[PDB]
Amino acid sequence: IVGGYTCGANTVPYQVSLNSGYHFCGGSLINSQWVVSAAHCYKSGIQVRLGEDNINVVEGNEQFISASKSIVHPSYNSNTLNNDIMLIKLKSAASLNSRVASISLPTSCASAGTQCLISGWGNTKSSGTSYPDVLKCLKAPILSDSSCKSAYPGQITSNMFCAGYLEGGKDSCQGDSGGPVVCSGKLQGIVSWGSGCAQKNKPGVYTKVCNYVSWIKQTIASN
Ligand SMILES: CS(=O)(=O)c1ccccc1-c1ccc(NC(=O)c2cc(C(F)(F)F)nn2-c2cccc(CN)c2)c(F)c1
Ligand SMILES: [Ca+2]
Repeated sequence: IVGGYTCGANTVPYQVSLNSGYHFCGGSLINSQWVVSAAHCYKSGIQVRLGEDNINVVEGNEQFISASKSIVHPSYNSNTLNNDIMLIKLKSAASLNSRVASISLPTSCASAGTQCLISGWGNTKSSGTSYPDVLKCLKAPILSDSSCKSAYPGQITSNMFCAGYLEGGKDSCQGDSGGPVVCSGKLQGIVSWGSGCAQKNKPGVYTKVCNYVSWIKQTIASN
C-alpha cells in the first residue's frame, strides 16, 4: 500500500497473508475454511496466516494453517489477467473470533464513487521497494468505467474495475495482490494489477468479485 496508514492490530479481521517462507500475497477469509485471493498468486507450498499484524514477529493472535487445495478459476488468462481469482481451502477450519473473522460476499455490484477499504503488506513506495512489518490500510473510491477504460485502453474487461486516485500518491502495490477491497461490509474486489503504483492517471485495477458469487458458492459446495 502506497500513501496509506497503519490499520491497527487486527482491525481488518478477514485479511490473510499467503506465506511460503515469506509473505507473497494477501487474501480474504470468506468462511471458516475458505480464502479468496488472486489467480496469479497461485503456487505450491502455501501456508495461510490469519490474525496477523506484524508479519515478522509472533505477537499472540496468529493462526497458521496449510492450504489443502487451491482452485484457480478455469478461465483465468495470465496474458490478460482476466478472471484473476482463486479459492483456497484450509486443511482445517480456522478458529473464528474477534480477531479472525470472515467477510461477506456481495449480493450486488458496487457503483462508481463507493468508498472502500484496501489493505495489505505490499510495497509502500511508488519508486523503489520497501515492505512494512504491520498491515497497511487505504480508503479509495471505485472509479467510473469510462475513466477506468480511458486510463487502460483495451485492457479492461467486464471482470475488472478501477479504484484509487488519478492524481497518484495513494494506491495498492506488489505484495498487496490477492488482498481485499471491502465496501460497506462486502468484499467487492481483489487486488489484481496496475501500471506501476501511485502513478498519475494509472489507478489500480481490481477483480470484480460480484461477477463470481455464483461460481464461488457452487465451487465450495462441490469441494
Ligand atoms: C502481463 S502484461 O503486463 O502484459 C498485462 C496485459 C494485459 C492486462 C494487464 C497486464 C499487467 C500490467 C502491469 C502489471 N504490473 C503490476 O500490476 C504491478 C507492477 C508493480 C511494481 F513492480 F511494483 F511496480 N506492482 N504492480 C501491482 C500489483 C498489485 C496492484 C497494483 C495496482 N496499483 C500494481 C501486471 F502485473 C499485469
Ligand atoms: Ca505476527
